[PDB]
Amino acid sequence: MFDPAEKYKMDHRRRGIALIFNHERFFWHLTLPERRGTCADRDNLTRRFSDLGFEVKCFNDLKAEELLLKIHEVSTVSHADADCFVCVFLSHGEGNHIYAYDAKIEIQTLTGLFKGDKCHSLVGKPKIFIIQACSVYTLPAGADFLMCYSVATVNGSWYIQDLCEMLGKYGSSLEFTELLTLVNRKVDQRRVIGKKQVPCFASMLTKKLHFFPK
Amino acid sequence: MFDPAEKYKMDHRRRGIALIFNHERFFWHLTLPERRGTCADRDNLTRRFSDLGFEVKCFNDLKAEELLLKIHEVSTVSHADADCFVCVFLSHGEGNHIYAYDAKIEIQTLTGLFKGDKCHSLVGKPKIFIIQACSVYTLPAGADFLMCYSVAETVNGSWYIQDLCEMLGKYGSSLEFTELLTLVNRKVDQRRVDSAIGKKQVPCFASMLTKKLHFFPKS
Repeated sequence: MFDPAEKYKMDHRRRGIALIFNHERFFWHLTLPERRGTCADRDNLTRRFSDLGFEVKCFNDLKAEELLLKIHEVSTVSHADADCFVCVFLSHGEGNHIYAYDAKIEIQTLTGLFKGDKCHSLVGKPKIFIIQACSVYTLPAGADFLMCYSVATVNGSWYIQDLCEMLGKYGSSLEFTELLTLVNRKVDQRRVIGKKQVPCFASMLTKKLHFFPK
Repeated sequence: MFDPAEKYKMDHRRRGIALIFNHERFFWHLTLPERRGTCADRDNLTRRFSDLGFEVKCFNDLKAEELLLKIHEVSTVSHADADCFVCVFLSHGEGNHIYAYDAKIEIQTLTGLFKGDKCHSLVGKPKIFIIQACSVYTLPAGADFLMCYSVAETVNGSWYIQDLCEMLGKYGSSLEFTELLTLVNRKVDQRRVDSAIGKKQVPCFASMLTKKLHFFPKS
């Protein structure tokens, strides 16, 4: 017995936490340019994920310690009565690293916290990570992981604007990878096509993912 | 005007070439173990992609030169009357490298040949690469690229290919391709009974696709 149309069980009490790390300015000695319009991206995502029923928790220009303290805190909270988990990073990113205010951090250090072993209450539930960071990327940490990459302007970046537009229009009906595929096309249209690098998503998901209204 | 249900145009004369590089034995001084049952995987994929209408071209234990000559040859052929392109690598793989018989080759060197600039007759058409090679992977080369990874952790073949081919045989001619690939992720996840599932690394796919992809029978 095997069902091709089988969806994730999305009928828990809460949808889950939408965690957002927004980085605009950086420690001087890192020599990293200010990221104009990330607050626009952050507000845009908050809006969209809230209408999808997420509990959006925002954090601005956190230092490496404070960031690590918060994700671990979130990973050790009970998600038993939650559908899924969403984490977003809006910063600079070199290779397999994301940048905090003062230093860089390996992505798999962050995503590894939500693996089946460490985060039991999220086993079998979608774990979505969105990485908006300027050809390398780190492979999803395990089953039911979904990595979304921007693969990189005062109103925000193309990826987030186009993601949020689709999230706002189709988020509560379409299958999530369908919607993400649509973003790939929207960003491809900006080139005024289908010749250069667009946004990307790596899926270790095992079922269909929908965000039908609760 | 924007269509969420829009599919790739899959009504060209031919489906396209399914290119398979099967590596079983390796040059001695590479110190790489023989890959038992890759010929089983190779035969399995040939079977499946043929029923899907692909022109399957197989190459066994090719050396770095011969491999590079063939992919370039395939990339410079006209795909104007083709739906899409499929390339499969069955070998050992360290980081962003795949192994030929004698040496390793960067994946993006291979996939870069089918980018919009170099391969004009495949612009806007799906370019599917399947990598069966023992957490790093190289990002898809551009729009309409789809990378499929085994993420390996057995004489009839490997779990990934068996499970992929089973799904290809059962749902290949009807389901959307990423749907089907998602199903493979679940099938490989079930294998862990030696028990709790959905805890460890499963197979993966990175999609730069821009439309829905179906392999409906050509009539």
